[PDB]
Amino acid sequence: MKQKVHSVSYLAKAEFKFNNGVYNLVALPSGAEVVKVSLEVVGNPIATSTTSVSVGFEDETTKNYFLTLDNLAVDDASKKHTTSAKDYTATSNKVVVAEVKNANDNNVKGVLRVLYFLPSVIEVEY
Amino acid sequence: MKQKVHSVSYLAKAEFKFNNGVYNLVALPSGAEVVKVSLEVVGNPIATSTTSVSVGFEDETTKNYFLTLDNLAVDDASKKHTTSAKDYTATSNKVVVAEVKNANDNNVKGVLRVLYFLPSVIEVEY
Amino acid sequence: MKQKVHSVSYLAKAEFKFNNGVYNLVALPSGAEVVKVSLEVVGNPIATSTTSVSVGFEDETTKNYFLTLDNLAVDDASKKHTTSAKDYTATSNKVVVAEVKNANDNNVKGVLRVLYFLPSVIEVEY
Amino acid sequence: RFYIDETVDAGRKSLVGVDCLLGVSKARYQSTDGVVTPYDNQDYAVIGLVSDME
Amino acid sequence: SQQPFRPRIKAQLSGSGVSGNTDFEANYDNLEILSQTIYPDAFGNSLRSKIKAY
Repeated sequence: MKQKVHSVSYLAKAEFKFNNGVYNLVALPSGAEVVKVSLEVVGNPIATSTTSVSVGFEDETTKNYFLTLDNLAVDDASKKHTTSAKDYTATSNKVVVAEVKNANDNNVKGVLRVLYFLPSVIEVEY
Repeated sequence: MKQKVHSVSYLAKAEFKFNNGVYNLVALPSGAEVVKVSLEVVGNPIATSTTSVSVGFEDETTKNYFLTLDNLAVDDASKKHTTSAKDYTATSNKVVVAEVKNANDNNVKGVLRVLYFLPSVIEVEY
Repeated sequence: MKQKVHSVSYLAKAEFKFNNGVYNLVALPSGAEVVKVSLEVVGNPIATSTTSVSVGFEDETTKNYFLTLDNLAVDDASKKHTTSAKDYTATSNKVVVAEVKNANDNNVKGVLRVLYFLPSVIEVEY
Repeated sequence: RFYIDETVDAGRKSLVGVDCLLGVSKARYQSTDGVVTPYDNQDYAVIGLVSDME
Repeated sequence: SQQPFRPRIKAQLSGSGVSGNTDFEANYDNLEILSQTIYPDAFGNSLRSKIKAY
């Protein structure tokens, strides 16, 4: 059976330090196929941490498409690594961004890993 | 430290229309390592939609190996995206298919994404 | 918009036989971006299966950095495929290892799939 | 050995690689049979001088 | 040979290429060929004359 598949795959890794604002983390080409979005929290967040992180798109108004991460104290163990449950095809050049607000903490950072396949396709026979 | 690794990897994306029936979606070679299978519903499923989609294998009797997806109305956000929890080694040339049944929606669609590694193997020394 | 991405990706598939002991499963180089770590159980853990399996690192005291797994017979449907919630970056050459203890069941087997990118980067602009 | 691949990205990029094959060992001889000598498992010509790193 | 003929055209090449220091392999283009199949038809007419005498 013939098929058209994506053979090229990139991992983009970006860091940000959890100070209030917006960071332009990852650049997605037009046609890219995002197959994994994951955020790791490096650093021990303080108790009573009223901080919020959100991974989304630069153009969208509420930057929360892929990921949300609030209350980094309710369950630190499970609030250390969070993977997006969504896959995404880029219809235009996009920018995956972090929207962090209410940073009542410091010495804490986030690492975003975006595994995406490139638009180019090849035809395979099996 | 020597080991054998798969170094070639493909992403196959296939969209189908959620009408009743069985669709030949993805062609896996013998010895392929299936490491991700995800399904996204694309549309706005009405209430009272007892439609059920199921991603499995063509040759097997019951096409529910990878994913089952029922009741696309209870939560229109958790069921928009559903990833499979199972990895798979293809002992023969396989065909990943999606069985749709009880299709009482309209204009709703399903995009299947399969990330699989090829059988080819190289040696690596770390 | 420039960035540096990892372009080279490997999958390592190791297989161990659920006996009391450790197993040097996957060899990670320094700089490896671990993006998936999954354990498939193969076989039928009989009733009274008090077998515990933990995937972690070799140079750590509790070799359970990625996965812990126990009471296989409680639900053979979910405990049959277990993926790790944590990605990882290798600072030095690591050895992903499975620690199996209290193995009281026969002919049960484990497969460890580790998808990781190589430390190498290339500079891309979209 | 040098390996100059001017064919990356259809010949738009380029790759230069360096490779060596070498055998390196601290002289430490063993007896061919099991006979025990003052030499049989010792650093042939090396003494270690260890002090603090300061 | 009046066999069914098949002419082919080359579609115009579109789609964004690659920007900057990006590999050609990040966005391949597709050489697209279209074709048509022209099949023959047979048709005819005939006149039947009256008796030679007339």
